[PDB]
Amino acid sequence: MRSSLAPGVWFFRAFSRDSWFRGLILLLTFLIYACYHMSRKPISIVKSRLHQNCSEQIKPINDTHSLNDTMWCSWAPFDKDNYKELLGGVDNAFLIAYAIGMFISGVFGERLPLRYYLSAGMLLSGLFTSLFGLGYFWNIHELWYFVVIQVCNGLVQTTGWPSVVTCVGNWFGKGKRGFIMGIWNSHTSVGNILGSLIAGIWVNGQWGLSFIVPGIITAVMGVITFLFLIEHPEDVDCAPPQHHGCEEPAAISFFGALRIPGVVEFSLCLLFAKLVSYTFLYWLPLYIANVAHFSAKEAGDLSTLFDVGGIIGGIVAGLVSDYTNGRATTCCVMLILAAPMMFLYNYIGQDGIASSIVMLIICGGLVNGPYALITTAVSADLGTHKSLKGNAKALSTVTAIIDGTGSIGAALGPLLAGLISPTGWNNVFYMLISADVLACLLLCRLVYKEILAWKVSLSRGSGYK
Amino acid sequence: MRSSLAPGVWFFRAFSRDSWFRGLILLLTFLIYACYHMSRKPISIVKSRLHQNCSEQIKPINDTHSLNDTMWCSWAPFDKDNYKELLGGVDNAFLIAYAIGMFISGVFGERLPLRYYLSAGMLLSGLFTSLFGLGYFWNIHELWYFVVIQVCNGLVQTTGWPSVVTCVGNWFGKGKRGFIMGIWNSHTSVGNILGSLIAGIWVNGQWGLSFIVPGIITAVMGVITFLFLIEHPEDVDCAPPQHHGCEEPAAISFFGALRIPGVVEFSLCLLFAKLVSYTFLYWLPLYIANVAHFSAKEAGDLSTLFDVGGIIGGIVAGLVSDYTNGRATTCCVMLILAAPMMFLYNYIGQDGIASSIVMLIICGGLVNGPYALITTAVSADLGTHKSLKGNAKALSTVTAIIDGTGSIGAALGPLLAGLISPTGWNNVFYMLISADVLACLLLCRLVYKEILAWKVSLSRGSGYK
Repeated sequence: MRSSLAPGVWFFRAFSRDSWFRGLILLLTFLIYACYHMSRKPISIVKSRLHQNCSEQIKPINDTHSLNDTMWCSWAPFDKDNYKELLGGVDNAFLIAYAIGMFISGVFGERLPLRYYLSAGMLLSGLFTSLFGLGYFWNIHELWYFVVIQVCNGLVQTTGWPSVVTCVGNWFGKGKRGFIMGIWNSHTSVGNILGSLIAGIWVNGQWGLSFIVPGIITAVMGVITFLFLIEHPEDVDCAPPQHHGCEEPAAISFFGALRIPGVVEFSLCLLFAKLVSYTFLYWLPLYIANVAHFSAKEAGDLSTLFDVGGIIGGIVAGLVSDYTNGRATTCCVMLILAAPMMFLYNYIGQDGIASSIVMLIICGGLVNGPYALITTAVSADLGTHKSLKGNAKALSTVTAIIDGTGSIGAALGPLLAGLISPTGWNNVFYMLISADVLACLLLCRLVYKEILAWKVSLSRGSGYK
Repeated sequence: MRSSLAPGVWFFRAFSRDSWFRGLILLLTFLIYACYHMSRKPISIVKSRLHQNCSEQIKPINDTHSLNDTMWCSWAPFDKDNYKELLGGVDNAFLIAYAIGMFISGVFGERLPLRYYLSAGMLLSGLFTSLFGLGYFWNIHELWYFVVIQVCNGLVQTTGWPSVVTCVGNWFGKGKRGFIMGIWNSHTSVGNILGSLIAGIWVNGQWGLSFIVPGIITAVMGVITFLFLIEHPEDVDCAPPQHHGCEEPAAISFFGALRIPGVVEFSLCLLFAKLVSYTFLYWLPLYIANVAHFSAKEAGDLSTLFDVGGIIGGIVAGLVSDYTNGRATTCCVMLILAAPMMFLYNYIGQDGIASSIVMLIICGGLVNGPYALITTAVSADLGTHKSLKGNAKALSTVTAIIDGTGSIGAALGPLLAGLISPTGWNNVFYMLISADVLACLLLCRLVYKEILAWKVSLSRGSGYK
């Protein structure tokens, strides 16, 4: 009667139909790739329980029998002195088989329909984590069952990341890409926290129901992504995106995607940054133990503040790389200006709580900014490069190459950290410094290119059409 | 690529724009009137705690001092022997002032803009329950504070029900009204359960935070109803409803709404059904105590199964009243066939658990079916009667009359149940039987009318235009 329109409906009216499905696809492929990081965690928490020093344990009525072993308490293929030398046998049977699958199970994303290929992966990840969980209810005590699962569970969870920036690549253009897909990259830090929290419930008590419940959540999300994944903007008659600058294009060959002018240098740079991010997080508890004399209940908060700094860095490196028309030169500067900050953290870390946090957030925002910006912005940019000439299709091969060359370094992390550990606890830091200096060396051709690319438009004095 | 549209989007495409805002307004005015039943409960749970027999209580170091009173344990204006005779002084200071407000604070719904009138009530209900809750944090121990709140809290929570079937009246026609607004009437049973569950948390411990949290939830919902309540279908240019069978109409007078041909008989029938529904629920624990010798932990489930039977009855009486073109003749039959079922429950109740539930669900579905169908179907029907001739507006005066004449009987429930209780515990049952026989007597004119209304169309042999 005597009212105009309520301000909520007058606010939601202004967003046109263009900006509604483009807001749908972010909210959908945010949960789709958050469930993978939810279902990847719980081998990290159950790493602590499966071996216990049960000379300090309640109920010694399980036949100690003149000081025998830890058979009655710990799990039986992880009971003896090789528990540290077999857990590494388990997890390396994932990180290897995930970095071989990423080069191949992105190539199938070029050919198959994308929605079926995504749902037939999210209905198998939640089956294979669950079949890892089916050891407690059947009392399986052989080591060979617990490694042929995490191999077959490492060919399935490939299918996320080549088929998540394939959906987002088909809708968005060269608008504010580094900012949208920088805010959007909060899933790799909102997945870890919910993984550590949900799998933290059933740790002690009975541990079989710490894997099966994320394996149910992932396969439940695997059919909401079956019922609602609109791939192309023309299938529901929206507007097609910008120019990223008849017959539908068929495919691309794998070797034909290597000749794109950025895909080699933007991958053997990124292998030397995931290795830095693993080396630092492996090094930091061994640093704060023997020097800082610091409470270990807050180091778990430190290893979360590092990824919160990563969230901040994934947007700070995005805005600047948008408004300066160059993205390799942002990553090179934020890698060069990172090593004095980590050297200063090594020199100044003697404070307990106060000066540590502010020196740790900055080190979190300078080695996970340029890890984000090369796998969420230029990976959706080199795939839409002008040299494809429109008569091809390559967005799930460039992403596949960049992420597989990323995860090979994550596989070679523990294969080197345990090699220089007995020869000193400080060689790790020098390997970190060498890898971070070498990281801003592969980009040198692209930095040399983009300096001239700036100076062309500068020396013309606003050169235009 | 090689996929058609996903079945979720192909399912949601078929519902046109007509059936989207009409699905919005149910989901909105379901929560709007669920929050009132959420914020009406917690005087029921704290009725038990404020008086305690603390001769059976831990910590007697609060100066018993040669067997003194219950001063140290119970609350101070509810400590002596008159605790039963003052709690009734509190709650009757609500149910009276709610049944005087309903005749007047629906009439303001005719004049004011509806969205502002609803939000200025839901931002005061959550203030007045909260100011009832501000006694624990200030240690208020006078009886007169705890009755001038529940009077002023009983003029505010009037504004729900005349302004909830005013929104739903403007959208829906004579379609499947008795079925939609019968499924929709599940809020008066989904509110009670969440009220008993949320207020059940902070009972013992500290009880001040059992009122303030529902008073925060209601005033938070009071602005979501500010931002999103589209009243008329023409304000967002939808289709106007059916014919319920220029200048916008101004108003109606209060005495002018009484001359509608149903509004008198459909209210002094309903006062004699809420009284039946209160008398039965007051009578049933006194029945199962002295005869059945039954566990009192399941009587709380019995008093919920009665309202679940009410949910079933509110739909079973709706379908039949739609497909027989007569609604008073459904209520009369379901009231006449109710008293033999309650008499049979009185004669057969000696079983412990087995035969009691099936005889209680039926008694739940025959005295809360015809309480729903007269306040959610014919109240949105007599207001849209043909005798208004289109040049008036009366939907928040017919609802006001029917619900106020309903709640006067709920006020006269406890004003009579405590009057025949000392003269026997079985006079309550005879008062129930007398009221239920008298309930199907006020409808007799309308039953006599609708029998002829059927026989006109019957004796013509498919008489039509």
